[PDB]
Amino acid sequence: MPLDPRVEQFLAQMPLSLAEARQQFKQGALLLDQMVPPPPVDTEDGTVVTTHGPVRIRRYIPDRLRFSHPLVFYHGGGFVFGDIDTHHGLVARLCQTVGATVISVDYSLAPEAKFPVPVAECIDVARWAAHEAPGWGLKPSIVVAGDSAGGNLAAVVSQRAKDESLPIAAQLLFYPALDMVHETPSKRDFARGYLLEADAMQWFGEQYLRTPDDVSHPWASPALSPDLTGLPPALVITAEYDPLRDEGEAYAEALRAAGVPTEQIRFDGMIHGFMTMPIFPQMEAAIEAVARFLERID
Ligand SMILES: COC(=O)c1ccccc1C(=O)OC
Repeated sequence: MPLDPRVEQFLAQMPLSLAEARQQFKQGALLLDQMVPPPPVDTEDGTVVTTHGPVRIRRYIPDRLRFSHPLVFYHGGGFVFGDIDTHHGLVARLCQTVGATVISVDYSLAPEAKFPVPVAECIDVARWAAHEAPGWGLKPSIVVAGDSAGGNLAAVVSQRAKDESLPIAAQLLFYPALDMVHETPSKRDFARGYLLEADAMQWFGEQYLRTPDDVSHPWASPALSPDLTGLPPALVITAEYDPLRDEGEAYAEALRAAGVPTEQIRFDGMIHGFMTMPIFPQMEAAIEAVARFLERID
């Protein structure tokens, strides 16, 4: 299907120390939010005590509460970039459109923290949210969610949830990274020129992983896990022109065949990252998909 016209324009108009690279990523996110301002939303900043230290969070409170579980959201950025501010545009809209309380998580970034530290942190935050939920008037079971590297974390938390005695009602994976071992067709076909590139992915792995062997660890590559039975209901959103497309869709098929209630949606014409790029109407369409999916959980 042709590249979406606005996407095509965005790519055509695209033109460092670690600190500078992080600031650049932050500046781009700011520019997009200036172009398409987020909805106003009540928020509260907090800090959760994890097994690897304090992790800042931001709780988003909907104008009108309509969903009975808290959402715990883990931002993307290759494990190296991003924060609660870079993903505010997405989270504010998830909050208000779903009518859900959302916990956005500022997990520890690489290379300063290495695999599997943020996985541990993300579990600890999920556990905290489950314990708080009754006092917010909610069910203790949580929904985990994330984009890209954040979708990785969400998928891994979900695979660990039973073992960690963590009640999870659903998982929302937005163009996740799931298999660091295998090349897929999309990974070859869209390797360069679609925002998320091959070289960047390599560099992200070099920052996050301890050694090259970690690629086969199931907490890095959750698509490798042989037993997906009994995992939480899954919404897997992919972009057509994304190197990570094929691994995301393959995992959705594997979940489905393992009896996990699964919705798999490819947004045609789109690229990696589109759900934090509000210049594209498909971002809000995908958020509507989330709301529709979550309507069916209870
Ligand atoms: C070396 O750290 C890890 O990879 C790890 C961490 C906790 C539990 C298990 C493991 C493991 O699989 O290898 C020891």
